[PDB]
Amino acid sequence: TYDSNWFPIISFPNELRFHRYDWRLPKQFDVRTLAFPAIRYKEYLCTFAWEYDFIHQLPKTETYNGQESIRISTSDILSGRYDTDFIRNYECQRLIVQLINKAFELRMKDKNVREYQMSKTFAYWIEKGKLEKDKFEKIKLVGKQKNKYWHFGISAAGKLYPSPVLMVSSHIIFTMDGINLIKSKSIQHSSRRKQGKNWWNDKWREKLLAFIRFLSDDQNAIYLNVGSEEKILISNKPLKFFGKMSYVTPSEVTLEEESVLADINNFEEDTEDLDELEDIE
Amino acid sequence: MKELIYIEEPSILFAHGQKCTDPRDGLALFGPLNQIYGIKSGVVGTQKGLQIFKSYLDKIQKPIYNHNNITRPMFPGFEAVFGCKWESQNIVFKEITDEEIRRYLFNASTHKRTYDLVTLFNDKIITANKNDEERVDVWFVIVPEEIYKYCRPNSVLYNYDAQFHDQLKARLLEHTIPTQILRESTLAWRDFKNTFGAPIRDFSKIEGHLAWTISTAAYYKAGGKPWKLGDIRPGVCYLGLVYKKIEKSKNPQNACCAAQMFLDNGDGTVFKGEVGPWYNPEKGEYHLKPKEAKALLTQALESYKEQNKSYPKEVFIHARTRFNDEEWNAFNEVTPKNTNLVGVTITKSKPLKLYKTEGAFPIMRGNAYIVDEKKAFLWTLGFVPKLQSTLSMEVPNPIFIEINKGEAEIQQVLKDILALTKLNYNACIYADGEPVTLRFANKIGEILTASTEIKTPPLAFKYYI
Amino acid sequence: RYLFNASTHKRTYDLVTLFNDKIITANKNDEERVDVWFVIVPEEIYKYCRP
DNA sequence: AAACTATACAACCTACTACCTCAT
RNA sequence: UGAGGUAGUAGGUUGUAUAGU
Repeated sequence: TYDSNWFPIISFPNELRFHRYDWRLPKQFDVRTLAFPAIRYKEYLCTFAWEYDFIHQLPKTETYNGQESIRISTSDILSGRYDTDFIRNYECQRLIVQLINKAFELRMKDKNVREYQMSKTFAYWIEKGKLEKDKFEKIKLVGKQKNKYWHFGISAAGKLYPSPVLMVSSHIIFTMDGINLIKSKSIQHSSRRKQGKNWWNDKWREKLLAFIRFLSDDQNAIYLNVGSEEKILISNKPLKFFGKMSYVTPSEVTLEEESVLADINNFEEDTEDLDELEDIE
Repeated sequence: MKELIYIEEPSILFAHGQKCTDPRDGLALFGPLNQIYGIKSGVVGTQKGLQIFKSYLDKIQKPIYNHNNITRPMFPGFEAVFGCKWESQNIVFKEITDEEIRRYLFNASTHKRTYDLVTLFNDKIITANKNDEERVDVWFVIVPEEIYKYCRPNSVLYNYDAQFHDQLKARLLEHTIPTQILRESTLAWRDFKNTFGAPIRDFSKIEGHLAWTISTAAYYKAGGKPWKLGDIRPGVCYLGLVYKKIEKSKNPQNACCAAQMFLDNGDGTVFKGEVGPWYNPEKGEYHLKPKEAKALLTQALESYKEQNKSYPKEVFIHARTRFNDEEWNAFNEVTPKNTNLVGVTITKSKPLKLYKTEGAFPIMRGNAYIVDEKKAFLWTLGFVPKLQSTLSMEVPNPIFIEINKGEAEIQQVLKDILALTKLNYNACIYADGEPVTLRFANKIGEILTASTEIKTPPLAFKYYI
Repeated sequence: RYLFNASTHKRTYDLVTLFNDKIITANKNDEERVDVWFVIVPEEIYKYCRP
């Protein structure tokens, strides 16, 4: 049996609500500042919640009426049945995955966990002291090696065309004291390559599962407060498959041989590694 | 809830008309299909390079073993595994003086340092091949530690690439001279010492594997085919298209697409693409103008006609990005009506890590995943029972195939890809992540897009890796 | 096809170029190294296409 | 010869393709 | 040989400086 890194949609919310504020939306207003995910699709605001929850920062929304706020059934969106000249199906799926990405980001930023900047995404980690006894589901998640503190991480980005699922890309973040991150990204990459041989796939799965269970709030899902009334449930259980044929498990010696093969990849290639070792001291 | 259909490992044909999965073990068992009678090695370097190359080849004359040879199999000796002889005698050497090296090195500009070194090496190879009454089939230049560490572009104390061997091969294309590049750190790990003491290229436990790789590369560059493929249906051509990006300064470089063609033999009948200033990188989706499309298709068709004396009943096209429809409309206008066009896009960046629920080893290589009838996930990476270890680190990642247009069985393209991904020649390994026509794609694009002076290169493959 | 040409000089040119680019194509694609190429010219070509 | 209110490319707002790096 | 790091484009948003009837 194998379990993947995917996390499907338990129950997709019914209503996709478009808010045609038109002249009620300031031009200089930043769309990212909203507590709910939204986009300025033409003169509409493609949202997931009601119209009257943005009155805290937008003092013009209260003049907007309900019946111009159109709704779209997401069953036809996921099935491809949705056929309207306003939005076609595929870019609707694209805006949907954009919305759920932003919603997950804001929900998990609301739980007060730290953040590290990647190139085209973001990876996240639990700071020291927040998790008691440094254990979660009998799995180590954030530890200490040599003198640098390593923090396990994830990176999520959805895609729905085979099924409404969400992937997670496992990362690991490093720091020297558990307070501030490493100044140089190359040192982080070096520590990642150093710690790669320290553990192996089973520990990767354990850390990933511990992270998923830690970011969850309920038992068999996570709670995405996409709207004030409507939430999104993510199957925290990873998607599991199986193969008809497989191998026979060997002893632990071949794990050491895999670490040896990591050292073979160390020997076979090298590219300006000498400066970062000689000039670091 | 959904199954992972497995594809059997295609066996490579060996000597005496027999087949085995692992190339190293079976090659030690049977040997090459067509033996050569031996080749002369021309080493170009210093006296230190001479003695270290002679010592290394004398070391690989005798049989040597790895730490555990289920994973990295035995090296019984070059004569004991290939048949063709190799000795320290009758080896031609060309003097590389320090005076030229020092006079070139004292210049501050690293790019012109690379320029003058490649000019010196090419000129010495030319004056070794144009007047010497002897004959050399394979050349083995040696680069010391200081040259490699000082020729780095960003080492701090325009028509050519900064790296060495790419433009050495590119300027050596026209004279049809095969050669191999060997770092000093590669074959001299015994005396290559860092600050700590350990060898940087720590080839100590796998000197058998190093001998395997070097000997297989030499036998490939000699002229004798190491292995072929087992099952090939008549009338199929694997055209793995390259789209390596070219950055030749400020001129419009655009697209420099190339291809490797597999019709009935393991070697790729590679035809060079155009310098090709079309399709402005604003539309950098790497499509094909129709006229170059029919040019490439006709090149492949007449290559098949000249090497098989028939018409190809099916065409395979491999790439990394997706395909349009106008290029296939231009394609089908020149194809015979009995042909079939298949365009398969291969990606790696898709995140999908099938973790193991319980056990001590991850998902094996070859367990494919089917999504639709046109696209699928194939695991060419991971565990294999023959080698009894994984080829990856942590958790492997699969490749995602996708038939863009054209109707085909997904199992057929899956088996074709799995058969294609087991012909890595420069590295003697059981299997790699990417297929061979894509693994060699970066190399062939780098070579063919390093010197603009090449117009019609040699279409044999031995002058590239 | 090349026989019935009027002047034998262009016949010599086209035949020589055909042999030349045949050899170039042969050694630029075939992986098997060929140290010496043996051009077996027919006797009637040497006889009837004299200068 | 000039009224209303659109065009003509065309810069730029979140994310999807490739080249160079670091290290086992 | 696989996971992080920078430039910036797949394809639709709305700011520049004109011109269709």
